[PDB]
Amino acid sequence: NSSAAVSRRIASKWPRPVWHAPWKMYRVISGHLGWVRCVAVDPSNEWFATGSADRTIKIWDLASGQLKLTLTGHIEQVTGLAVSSRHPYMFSCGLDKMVKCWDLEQNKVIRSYHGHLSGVYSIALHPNLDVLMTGGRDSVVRVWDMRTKVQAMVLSGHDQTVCSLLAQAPDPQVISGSHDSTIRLWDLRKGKASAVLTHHKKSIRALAMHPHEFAFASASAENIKKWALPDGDFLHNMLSQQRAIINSMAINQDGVVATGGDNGSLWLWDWRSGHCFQQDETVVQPGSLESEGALYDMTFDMTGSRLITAEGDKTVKMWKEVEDATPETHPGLPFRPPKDIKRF
Amino acid sequence: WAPAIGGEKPSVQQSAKNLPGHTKLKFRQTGQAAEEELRAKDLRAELEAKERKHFGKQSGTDRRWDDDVVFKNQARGEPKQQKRFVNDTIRNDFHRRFLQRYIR
Amino acid sequence: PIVAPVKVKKFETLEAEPLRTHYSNEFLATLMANPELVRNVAVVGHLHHGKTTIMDMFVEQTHELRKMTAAQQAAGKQLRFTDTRLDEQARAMSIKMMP
RNA sequence: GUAAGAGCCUAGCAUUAGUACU
RNA sequence: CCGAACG
RNA sequence: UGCUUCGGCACAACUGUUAAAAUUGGAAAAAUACAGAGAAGAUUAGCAUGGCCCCUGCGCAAGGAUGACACGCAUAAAUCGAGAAAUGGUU
Ligand SMILES: Nc1nc2c(ncn2[C@@H]2O[C@H](COP(=O)(O)OP(=O)(O)OP(=O)(O)O)[C@@H](O)[C@H]2O)c(=O)[nH]1
Ligand SMILES: [Mg+2]
Ligand SMILES: [Mg+2]
Ligand SMILES: [Mg+2]
Ligand SMILES: [Mg+2]
Ligand SMILES: [Mg+2]
Ligand SMILES: [Mg+2]
Repeated sequence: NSSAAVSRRIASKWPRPVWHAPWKMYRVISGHLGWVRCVAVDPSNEWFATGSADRTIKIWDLASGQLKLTLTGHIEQVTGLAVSSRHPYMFSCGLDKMVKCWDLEQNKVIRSYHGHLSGVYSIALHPNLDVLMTGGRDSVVRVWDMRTKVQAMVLSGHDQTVCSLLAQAPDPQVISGSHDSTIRLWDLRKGKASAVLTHHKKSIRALAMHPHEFAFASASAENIKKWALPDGDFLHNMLSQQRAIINSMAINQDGVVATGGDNGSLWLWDWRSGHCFQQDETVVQPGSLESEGALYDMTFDMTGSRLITAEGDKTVKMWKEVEDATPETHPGLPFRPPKDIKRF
Repeated sequence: WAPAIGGEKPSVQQSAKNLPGHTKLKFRQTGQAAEEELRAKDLRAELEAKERKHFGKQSGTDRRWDDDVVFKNQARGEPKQQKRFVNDTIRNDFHRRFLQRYIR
Repeated sequence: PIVAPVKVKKFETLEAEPLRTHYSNEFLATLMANPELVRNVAVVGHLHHGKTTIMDMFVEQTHELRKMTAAQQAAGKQLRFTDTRLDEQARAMSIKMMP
């Protein structure tokens, strides 16, 4: 219609925020010797893996936070981690240009996916095919046969580092976000972008799918946008700006969107209304700089009740819902609908 | 300043690392968190169970020879050292111990 | 392992269905229900003096296991029916009595 | 003193298509 | 035990 | 060659990148002569980066002067408006 017309529609009909209980940080785990950069939860929900700038992958007990195992095989930072839901496999990528399949029955690297020309930044397992997708500084999403280690496909078109990656079973089966400020939705059968989304002004460092809805969120240093699938229809911006580079985004089944800032902020938003009900800043562990405070990864556990964050003060932090909270004792940041008339 | 971009008869040069290996995939069986096995359970029950177990079962509750000597009691007052993580490159304890060990 | 392999717990691996015999199930069910056609016998001897093999010859004459025998003389070993535990097997020794 | 290349002359690898008259 | 290339 | 009513049937079925050539062109090398080596004073170890540069190598090694090149020599005008003053037209 217009920006004015749509702004009046928006003042009338914006979905109100669903009340979400606040989250509190209940656990710091020290022990990585570099920035914790990636997290991944195992589908059983009993351990998580964190990769680091100290080049290791640590396996942690999800309920005690206990170091179960350290895995060394990367030469540089571990930048991405993906635990398979269908295979007893963990996948890691790293700044060493290397993608590794870890056999979790051996605790050993059994396959290596060779071919990234620069450091690898993002990883994604196809949820239904035995295929993995990695993006890196060579601006390219490399699509790998899990079994034969073969590079089945190269998704070309981005211009800078592919920083975020999504994989789903419906079309578009790969979503990438890049430092070139675009999101490509890919047709995995054709090897071609099915859509290029140019609404972001900064680089898209975080993508997240909605667990249940056909929609994803992308996050920049400037906005978190929400997009409808298959075609990547812009739904909306979050109703506030985390004034931070967002490194990580996780979405819950309750629709809690967690976004984690390069400055160590953690904002919790209502998916579906776009409204942030919580805003936190990290505390950095003793010794750290407060410059060294970013929030590089976050995942929810499989139930959605825990959020594990991988931080630049080299900690894993764990957050649980203060779910003994009720919309009366704990509403959080309160909502004013987007009443403005603005230009879009 | 700018990396190489990595876009994609076939060449018949065969690498050694590209010879067949691990030619079948392991799948998660019944007992290794397989997807059909995991819909069946309440993972929140097991998580809150394990967290309560950990958090409670870590809490554990439901004149002499030394008369000319000029200094007495000089160890008393010394700090007993602690298992702590300092996020400092050079001011952590591994490093202080390392430099103590290797520099004489 | 971080994902424990779901292992065949190789203790003593038997076969997955009652085998073919020269009699039925109900025939033995009959011959059991009357004391005057049942003899209980333990077989004993020295070490190796032929006990396991005699029991095996009985099995060989009253059952259906010929291609088993072909697998035995192709693999190069003679059968040991009552020596079932594959660790009592690989010592050519009966370790625990079996009925 | 490396040893690189530019060129000059002379300098033996690949190819099987094409040749008309108001 | 045991030898070749390269730098 | 069988079978043959000796008339004939049956069977068997399309090689050749067609050259002992003809051109035809492009090539590495050799000599010659040219000229003849990173970094900041000098002398020197390298490891990179980028790609219509390759060579040696089985190479996802390693090497080739850190293999070379590039590498800036920025005669890359990165360039212009503010105001007073003063002078010019017109009344
Ligand atoms: N020459 C000969 N050897 C035999 C005969 N029967 C069995 N054997 C051999 O004797 C070996 C030992 O006999 P087993 O079948 O082990 O009988 P066993 O005496 O119960 O031995 P244990 O199992 O140790 O008690 C076998 O492996 C055969 O090679 C036979 O009639 N003649
Ligand atoms: Mg070297
Ligand atoms: Mg050298
Ligand atoms: Mg080098
Ligand atoms: Mg080299
Ligand atoms: Mg040298
Ligand atoms: Mg070089």
